[PDB]
Amino acid sequence: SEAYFRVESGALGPEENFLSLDDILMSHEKLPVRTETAMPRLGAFFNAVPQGSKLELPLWLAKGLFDNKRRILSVELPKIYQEGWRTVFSADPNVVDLHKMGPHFYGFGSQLLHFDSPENADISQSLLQTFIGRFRRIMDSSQNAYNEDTSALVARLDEMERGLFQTGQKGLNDFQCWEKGQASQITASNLVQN
Amino acid sequence: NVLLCGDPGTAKSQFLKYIEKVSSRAIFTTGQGASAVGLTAYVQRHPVSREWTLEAGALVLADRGVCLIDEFDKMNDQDRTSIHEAMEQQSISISKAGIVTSLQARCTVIAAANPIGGRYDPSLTFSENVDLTEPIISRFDILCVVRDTVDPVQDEMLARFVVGSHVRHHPSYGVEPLPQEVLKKYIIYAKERVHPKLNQMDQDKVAKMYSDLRKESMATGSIPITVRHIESMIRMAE
Amino acid sequence: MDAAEVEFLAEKELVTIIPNFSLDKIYLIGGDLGPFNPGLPVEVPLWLAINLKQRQKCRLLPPEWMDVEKLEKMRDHERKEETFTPMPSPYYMELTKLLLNHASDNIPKADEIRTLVKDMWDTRIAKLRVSADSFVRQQEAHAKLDNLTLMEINTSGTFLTQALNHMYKLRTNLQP
Amino acid sequence: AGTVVLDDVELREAQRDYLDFLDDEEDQGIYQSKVRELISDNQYRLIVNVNDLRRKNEKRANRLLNNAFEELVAFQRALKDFVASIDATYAKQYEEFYVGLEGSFGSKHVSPRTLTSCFLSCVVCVEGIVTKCSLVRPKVVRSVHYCPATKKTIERRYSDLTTLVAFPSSSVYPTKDEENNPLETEYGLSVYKDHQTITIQEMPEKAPAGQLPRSVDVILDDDLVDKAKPGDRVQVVGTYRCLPGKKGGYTSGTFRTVLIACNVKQMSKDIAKIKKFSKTRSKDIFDQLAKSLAPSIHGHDYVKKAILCLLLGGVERDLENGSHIRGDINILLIGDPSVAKSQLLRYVLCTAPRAIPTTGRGSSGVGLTAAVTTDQETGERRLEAGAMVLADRGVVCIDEFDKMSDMDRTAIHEVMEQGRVTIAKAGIHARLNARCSVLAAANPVYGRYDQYKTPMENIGLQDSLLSRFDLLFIMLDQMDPEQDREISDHVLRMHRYRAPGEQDGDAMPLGSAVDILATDDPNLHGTKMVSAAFMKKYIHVAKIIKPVLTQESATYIAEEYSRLRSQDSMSSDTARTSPVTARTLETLIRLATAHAKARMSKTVDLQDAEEAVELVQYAYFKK
Amino acid sequence: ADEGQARKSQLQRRFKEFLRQYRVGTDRTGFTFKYRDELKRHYNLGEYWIEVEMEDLASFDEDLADYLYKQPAEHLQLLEEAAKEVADEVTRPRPSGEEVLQDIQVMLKSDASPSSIRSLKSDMMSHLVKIPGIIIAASAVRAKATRISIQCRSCRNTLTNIAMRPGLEGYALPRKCNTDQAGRPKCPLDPYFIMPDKCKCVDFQTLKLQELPDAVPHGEMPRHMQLYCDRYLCDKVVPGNRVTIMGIYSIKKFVGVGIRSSYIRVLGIQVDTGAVSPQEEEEFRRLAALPNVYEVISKSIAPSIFGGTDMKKAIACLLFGGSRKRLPDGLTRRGDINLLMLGDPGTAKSQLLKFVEKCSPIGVYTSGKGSSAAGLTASVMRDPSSRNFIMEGGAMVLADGGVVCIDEFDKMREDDRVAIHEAMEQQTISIAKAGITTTLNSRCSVLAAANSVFGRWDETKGEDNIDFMPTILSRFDMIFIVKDEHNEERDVMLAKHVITLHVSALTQTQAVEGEIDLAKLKKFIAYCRVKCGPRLSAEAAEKLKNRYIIMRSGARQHERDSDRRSSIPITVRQLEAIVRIAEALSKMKLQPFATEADVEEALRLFQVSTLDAA
Ligand SMILES: Nc1ncnc2c1ncn2[C@@H]1O[C@H](COP(=O)(O)OP(=O)(O)NP(=O)(O)O)[C@@H](O)[C@H]1O
Ligand SMILES: Nc1ncnc2c1ncn2[C@@H]1O[C@H](COP(=O)(O)OP(=O)(O)NP(=O)(O)O)[C@@H](O)[C@H]1O
Ligand SMILES: Nc1ncnc2c1ncn2[C@@H]1O[C@H](COP(=O)(O)OP(=O)(O)NP(=O)(O)O)[C@@H](O)[C@H]1O
Ligand SMILES: [Mg+2]
Ligand SMILES: [Mg+2]
Ligand SMILES: [Mg+2]
Ligand SMILES: [Zn+2]
Repeated sequence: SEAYFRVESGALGPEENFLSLDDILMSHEKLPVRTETAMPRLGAFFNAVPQGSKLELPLWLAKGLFDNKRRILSVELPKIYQEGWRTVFSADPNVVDLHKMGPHFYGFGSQLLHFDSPENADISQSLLQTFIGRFRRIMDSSQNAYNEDTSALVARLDEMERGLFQTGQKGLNDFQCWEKGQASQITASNLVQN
Repeated sequence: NVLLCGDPGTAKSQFLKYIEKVSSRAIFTTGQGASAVGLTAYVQRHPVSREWTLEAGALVLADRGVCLIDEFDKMNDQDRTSIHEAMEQQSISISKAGIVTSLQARCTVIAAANPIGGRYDPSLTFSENVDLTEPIISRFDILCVVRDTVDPVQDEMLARFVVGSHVRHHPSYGVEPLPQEVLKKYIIYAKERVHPKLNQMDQDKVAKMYSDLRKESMATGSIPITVRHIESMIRMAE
Repeated sequence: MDAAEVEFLAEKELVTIIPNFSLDKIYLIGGDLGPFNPGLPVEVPLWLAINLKQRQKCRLLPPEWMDVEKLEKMRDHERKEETFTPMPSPYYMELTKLLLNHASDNIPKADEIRTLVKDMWDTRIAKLRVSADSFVRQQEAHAKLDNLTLMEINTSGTFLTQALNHMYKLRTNLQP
Repeated sequence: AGTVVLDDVELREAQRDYLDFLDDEEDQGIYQSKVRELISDNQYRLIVNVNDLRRKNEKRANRLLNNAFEELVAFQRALKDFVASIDATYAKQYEEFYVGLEGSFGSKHVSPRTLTSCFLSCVVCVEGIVTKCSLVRPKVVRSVHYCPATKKTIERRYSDLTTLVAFPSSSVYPTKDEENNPLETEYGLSVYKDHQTITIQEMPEKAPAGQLPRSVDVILDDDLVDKAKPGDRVQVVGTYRCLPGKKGGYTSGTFRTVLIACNVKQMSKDIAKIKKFSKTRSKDIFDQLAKSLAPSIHGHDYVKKAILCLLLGGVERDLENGSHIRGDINILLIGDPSVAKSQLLRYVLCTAPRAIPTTGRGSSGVGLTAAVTTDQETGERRLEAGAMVLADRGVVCIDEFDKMSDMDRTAIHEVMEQGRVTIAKAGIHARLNARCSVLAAANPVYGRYDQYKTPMENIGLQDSLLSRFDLLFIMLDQMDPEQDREISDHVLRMHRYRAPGEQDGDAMPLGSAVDILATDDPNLHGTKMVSAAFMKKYIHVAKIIKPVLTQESATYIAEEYSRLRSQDSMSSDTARTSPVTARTLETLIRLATAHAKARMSKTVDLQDAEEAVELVQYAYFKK
Repeated sequence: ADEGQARKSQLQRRFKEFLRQYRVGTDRTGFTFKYRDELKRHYNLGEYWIEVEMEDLASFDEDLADYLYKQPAEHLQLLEEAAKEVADEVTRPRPSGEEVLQDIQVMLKSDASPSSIRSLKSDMMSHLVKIPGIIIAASAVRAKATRISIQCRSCRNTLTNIAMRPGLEGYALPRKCNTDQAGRPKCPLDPYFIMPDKCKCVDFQTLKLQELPDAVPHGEMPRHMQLYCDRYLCDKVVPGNRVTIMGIYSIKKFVGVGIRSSYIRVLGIQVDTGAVSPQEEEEFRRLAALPNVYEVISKSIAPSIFGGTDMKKAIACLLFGGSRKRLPDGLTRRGDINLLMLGDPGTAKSQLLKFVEKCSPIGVYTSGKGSSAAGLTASVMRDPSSRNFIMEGGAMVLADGGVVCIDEFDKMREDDRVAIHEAMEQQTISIAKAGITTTLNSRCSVLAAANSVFGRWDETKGEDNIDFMPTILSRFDMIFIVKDEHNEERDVMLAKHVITLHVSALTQTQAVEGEIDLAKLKKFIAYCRVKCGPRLSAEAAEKLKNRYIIMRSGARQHERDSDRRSSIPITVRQLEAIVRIAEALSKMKLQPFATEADVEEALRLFQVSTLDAA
């Protein structure tokens, strides 16, 4: 009942959760942009940063600086969300490696939609269809890998999918422990290790 | 493992041929007549099908027997260094022509050698007149020196024994020996039907012995003692 | 909700025991029970029945639905139909485990009963898997699961509901 | 053999779907245009993108990839209908119109290792390296015979286990009329098609731990019959089939498996404004390219410049009298242990086109030049190219060059001198082209270079061989603490690097088939060092510039060549690495040409000549 | 007659009831249907195989187990068909795209004691046998037909779904056309041909099982046994693996007259020892977590060897290895650690090699005298089955991913010794021979043992004790020069240790405190290797940089004072060696970053090698 649970990710929603460690780590990942105005003193980090300069900076910073008329900067999509990689996902979602390409693939992609890109519709449909394609294999592997090494199953899953995988594993193990009668015993908590 | 070093005409080769005759699974080889490859193991095209195949050398063929190496100092260094793994680790590891494997070579090596110049010199230690090196010297548990010094009473008794032997074996110490047939039966029974087990050996005695034997070996330089001499003690007791 | 909690609710189901002790009617908060007469049947909740069996104070009778022919008919009907069929108890799996683990001596043909209940469980879990896959593939927003039991739902429902929450947000992320 | 019946209802449904896909008129007209170009270029194979087919009809695409043969014959019949609709005259020139496939194939992307029996009858995309080619031989598909007695022509068409047809076919070559008259073949009226077998091998770097690379046999017909040669890294799209054989009333169920290719793609060498801006904007672009060349190796600036000259190459000259001057530049590195010779060679292997690895003890003369092998298809003996023959118009990187045998280096003499290797073996006495640059790495004798011995005895190689190399660099592990500090700083920075898509604790993965589209999905300074991806394309465009020598730079080179000759005269017999000769002048011309190529100047200027003279001075006059 | 089919039906029913009814557990705890559950989970995972225990089957119904032992080929297909039935009724209904039921491969394992290869005598032909051995060869995976259809060339009369018998047995096509009248022509002599598009094929593999080294009779070479593997048993093992095979001893069925070639059709493989159970996994996390894991590992290295603690620590670093890296420009940096032990005899160098070969997850031992360039790296040879040149892996290829233990390293020829330079640094073997041109992987550590040039170190000689080249010596991360020190108390303690070690051989091999068993440490090394690749922290790198510069200046000044070059050079490879050792120390603890403490310990170990230089 009263176990520890972190703040849940809100990255698929309209805005991410303020206190979510997953959302913070997701928003740290870098996004390509172009500066639409010059920025004095900023050449110390990248003298001024000149106008029209290409940069890759964190998503949190890009969301802070961005506006719908692109005064400070304008945003480019990462290549995995552009039309080339969308087609690879459309081919077969089950063979791609969203741990390499993420590890927060869906959360980062959902947060890109707030930059008013012309291909927001294509991005949204791509994310939804990637999830639909990968659902059955996530379900089967999570609910039927029992008491074995799950690293091969978990390797190519993004963090959202890995969360779902652990949920399925929890259900499987709970029912199996009940069936074997191990759910009856009263046990010392996980803090008993020290 | 045994090394008989010493003078000419001191029956070292006769001892080796006796061990060859009495022992089952005896391999006899001599000096330049042996090779590294022939001693240990050799790879050849199979005679009919022509794939590379590994084949047993003398040390492998003597795996639960005796390998006898006469004229041991007359060998090449490259041939003589081949037997180190078989002498200590009791295996022969070959990595040749796609074959990568280790064969069992659990044999006992009994070697015969001459000192430098063909005459042992009491002015010098064994290490100073043998011409072998420490890694091969230390691999021999028992290390014997046989000398042919003049001693008239012993010469007379030896001459009488030899001439009596030539009389006894014509085509026609005190204690008495066994007949050799009985000895062979006794040997194989003792080797196969009996297995000694060590319960205790009074560790302080042997430990102190080894410690000051190491001290005196470091003092004189006569023979390296390493750690193998301790395990030689256990083997000889068994 | 844990499987142990599902078992806790299954433990409220009524079963018939034959006491070997005499006790007047007892007025429990969740409803009165008894009187307990030696050698006669009396109907009590499953937790009490299992406790009395463990303390050697009664003989448990199988429920009316724990019969091999009835269970074979129900199993074959389940295997033939596409939808979940009505089950003989809303906690049949939990009932089977408790009663057969603690009272196999009292219940004849317990091996056949356990195997048939296992067959029904496997068929219905396969049907539930098909339902989940169809929901996600066809992008449903609602499903009808009339004859599923609580343990059967609880085995897969947390995973399924989390997946559907993510799917809903993914298909509504363009709403503003 | 080879004839199979198909269900006509599904065949017509599939043909309808594919003709709807190809009749692209109302949409962007992509495949209308592509079939127009197929007609215009006198081609008869259309390359279709299954991405486009998935956008238009997803289920038909899935069934295409999982049921390759029947779906492919349906598609080819649809293509014949469409090309007849566009141009009915052109449609009758060819018996059949073929379809190859590109794009992303999902799980069907495989290597020769993962290509298991589960993939039989599927479309598969196999990525690997070509290790064998057979000789192109004709295969009869349709023979016309004239009966002289009866004065009529019969026409028969054939098939085998390789050639599944979906029409009635024979497999016996006739010799008699039904009236038992003899038949005369009409060879001109018969139709034959080219046939070749190749072997695709797994990429060695992707193999598991203890394993040797695996192989798959591929059958190429028609236009694909000479689209890949040994050493090419390729992607082959095709249908994976088994060949059920029989031997005298009996069959072993073991069937060999082949990939009948429908499309072949190279994986090498494949807009101008960025390069033009670079050459005009940069000052001494050669320096920027050279120092950007191998970032993970600190220093060795002149060696990097020389390797850039090797990559760009000189210009090949053929004179009116038949005398010839090579364009290739040959570099030898002699040096102490752990001075990055091997890593420079490995960089050139990783970045140059057709760079062949070789080591002194791992190779032989036969493997260096050419070997007799028997065509497994036929049994006849024939040549199989060695490393230096494969490296033609490329590089061969010979590490551990001092460890090589002299008998092996005899071949290298002919290859470096004349750009060829002559052979007399099998049925053939021939002159193979081996026009390759050589990048050799060696240790001096005694391992470490000795200051108290002359360079010509530190270098264990004979002067006859040393004459072949344009440049000869001595690389010493000087233990200067300043250079040690900056080198160790660079090395520890490299060892602290981690890739972006990788977590802080990750161990390096072993390879797999992570390429899952036939073309690159993601697709000039670094993220002011020049980018590696840009530099590959820049060197590709710069290699073909072919600049001409100019008179003032020629005068400068002549002056400096005579001055270098005088310096050779004044030099002691310990103060030179090599003597100065007419081949030193040729080296100066080649290096100036390479610098001109770096500038993309189209004329060798004094700017180029100065750097060439400086590089030759640095290489030659050291101890 | 059809009474045989009746027998088949009832036996298949009994196998089905075994798979439907077998349970494990007790009524006090609870029951689980073992094989139903495994069938369900494997089918849903897409695995389509199960492994049945002979003792479980015998407990359920001993007659079925006896039938499987005596007549495995006849009854295993009934068991597999019953498994297919149970899989169907356990998984029905299935989602779309999974409607068609799949075949199930039933594998076998048993608790019975195994037989030797030389126990396989003619009395046991076609019986189920269990034998151990080593895989020494493994073919490419190829297709074997399980179902074919054959069509007649004249009338197009077709026979459909002919069952192909498993194993190396083939099939005889009918001599004369089937079921139709003897018309005109009656028959061409082979009327039938196999239809190309209708064949169903499965993966199969051929392997060579060598007799175990300790099973061989004295003086004899180890025997070989051919193995036929099928479906999921393909690529389950590689050469070098120790296995217990369960299979059917059989003749191939398409020197002497009535001679038939025999092989084992493998039905189960138990690798003696790519997966860790979660209990092993969390125990490995615990073992990495405890603070003195380095000391525990070092005490676990060669526990029967007195002393040599720094050498054991360096061997632990070699076992765990550094982290392999690829840099942005494509250049690779070696991760493995190379260690040379060089010096006096009787100092347990060979025992350390023999321990490391057994403790490393991947490990091969070879003598330097008994090896060659081709046999170490890779060899080229023609195959009698097809006249083409093929490659065969040597020691480096067989140990790729592990350790090569080269004993007697000073004894090998120099021309053979220069073969391993590329495989030591670049971790590749470039072959260009007989037309085949390739670059194999040899990512393996070299642990080498050697003696002095004069046997003992003979301390006055100095650099003359070494005949190795600077090129080969610079490729060794650590060069432990080992000298047998004659100290009296050391000798007494060592002798008492050896005597107790010999005495204690009969003590039933009881467990020990404060160390890791070899079988557990092997798995732990494998887990850490596959899981953790560390990096240097910034401050740690600064420490390493400054110490490296100091050591380089010291080495230069020592060589200048001597006016002679030292045999051991101090190079950038030694810098990277220190980096690798620090990363190995961190990998023991599963830490993503190497600290200043790890760098200090690495420098401490390396300064023994620098002592050996200066
Ligand atoms: N103590 C002895 N008793 C009996 N015969 C002896 C004795 N010493 C030597 N001989 C004889 O001397 C002869 C030579 O023996 P042999 O074994 O060849 O000598 P050796 O030790 O091999 N010397 P060498 O071959 O030069 O190393 C044989 O006929 C022996 O019987
Ligand atoms: N100047 C340098 N900068 C960076 N890394 C270097 C440098 N010199 C050597 N190294 C590293 O040292 C290691 C060995 O380099 P290597 O390429 O083998 O040089 P090498 O001279 O060819 N060795 P060898 O074959 O014995 O002569 C590699 O990891 C290199 O990256
Ligand atoms: N410290 C030790 N503790 C236990 N046994 C030891 C020790 N040192 C040596 N031995 C024993 O000495 C014998 C020889 O060991 P070995 O591994 O061959 O040493 P080595 O240095 O390789 N000899 P060598 O091949 O001549 O250099 C074995 O039986 C070891 O058990
Ligand atoms: Mg003699
Ligand atoms: Mg090198
Ligand atoms: Mg040794
Ligand atoms: Zn017929």
